[PDB]
This record gives sequence, structure tokens and C-alpha cells, in this order.
Amino acid sequence: IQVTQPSVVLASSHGVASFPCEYSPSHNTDEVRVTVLRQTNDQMTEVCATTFTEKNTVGFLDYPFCSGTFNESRVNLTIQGLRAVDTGLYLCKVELMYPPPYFVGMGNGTQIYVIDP
Amino acid sequence: IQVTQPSVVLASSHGVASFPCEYSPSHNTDEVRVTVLRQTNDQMTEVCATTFTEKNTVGFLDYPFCSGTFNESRVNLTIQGLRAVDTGLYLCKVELMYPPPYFVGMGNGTQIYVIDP
Ligand SMILES: [Cl-]
Ligand SMILES: [Cl-]
Repeated sequence: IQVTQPSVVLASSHGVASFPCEYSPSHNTDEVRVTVLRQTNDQMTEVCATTFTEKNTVGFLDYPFCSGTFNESRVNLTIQGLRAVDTGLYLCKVELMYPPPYFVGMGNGTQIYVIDP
Repeated sequence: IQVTQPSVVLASSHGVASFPCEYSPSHNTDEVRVTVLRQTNDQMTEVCATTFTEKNTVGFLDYPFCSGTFNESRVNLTIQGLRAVDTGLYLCKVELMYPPPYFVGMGNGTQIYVIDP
């Protein structure tokens, strides 16, 4: 099992940071639960999360500041409304809900830099 | 009218580059045609393009190497299959097809750096 994400992402002047979160192993029938966590001193804060049961579908509908899409082995994440205080480490967590066997994995985190707009 | 896009995007190690393309003014009923152009010496090459008629929908369905979603005032773009040689300046073009009046705008380009380790 393995989840990976980019090391660094430079947010847009308007505070948008988009990047992929990839995982293995993957299958044609994958359905996943994706969770974005910000890591600080010893602890993590959940930023947003969503479930994807099919491709070509926009997720995180109930989170104004997160959006994303999904296809086998990859979740395209978008984090919005970022401010200077928000630069830091953001972990991507992926849970394979179907097909069995079940498994959970987490990336090493993407350093998001919100550079002086 | 105005279209803006990030200045720099560091492509993922798997050749994935995602970034927003924002326009103004916007409207709840907006329907747009989005075009991605790669700019080289004096000329431009059309990479991919798609039409969005409703929010929360995934576009560029007919392009294996492009994807994206749309919401009022913002198109979230994703270009994949990128190689080191594809490093370059990518312009985002937006045509507001509805509601009237018709308008077309283009950003100053996003410089996408690709290093496929
Ligand atoms: Cl990278
Ligand atoms: Cl990216």
C-alpha cells in the first residue's frame, strides 16, 4: 500500500493550492475516502474529507474551501481560501473502501507555501 | 473583463500540473469555453479545450491528458502526461458563452516546470 503526494506546492496569489494524491495498489472499481490533514506540532487538524464512488465526479461538495475529482489511483485535490498563516504541511490520506481487501495509507505531506500575494 | 492564472506551477514527479484559471466579471449562470494554449517562439499550440455548462462538472472528457472542473469565476485545470521537455508557458483562455454579452479573455500564462525524476 502506498499513498504519495508532491513535496511542494506554491499556492496562487488568490490562495488556491491544487495537487494530486496518488495511491497503489489500484483497481478499476476503486471507491475511496480521502482526507486532508494539516500537520503541526505533534498533532493534525482535519481540513476536509470526502468519499468518491465514481470517476468524473466533483467531491468535497460540503466544504467551501476544498474541491476535487477522482479516477483510479489518483485524487486531484484543490484547497482554496488559503492565507499567509496557512502555509505548512498538508497530508493526504486515502482509504480504499471497495473492492476488498480494505486498506488505509497516508502520504508524507505536501508543503504548501502561500507566498505574499 | 480579465482572466488570471498562477505565475508558476511545479509539476508533480508523475508529470501532473494543476492550477486555477480565474475570470471576471462572473455570474451564477455562466457557461464557458476554456482553452489551454502552450506558448513558444511567437506562436501558440492548442493543448486542449472544453466547454462547461454547469458547475460541479468534470470537463475535457475527450482528452486523455487534460481534465478540469468549473464553478463561477474559476476553472480548475489539470494537465497530465507532462515530460521535462513540456516545461513551458501555458495560457488559459476563457470565453463567456452565456449570459450575454459575449466576452473572451486570456491570462498571461502559467510557467509549468517539469522534472520527471
Ligand atoms: Cl514536484
Ligand atoms: Cl500541480
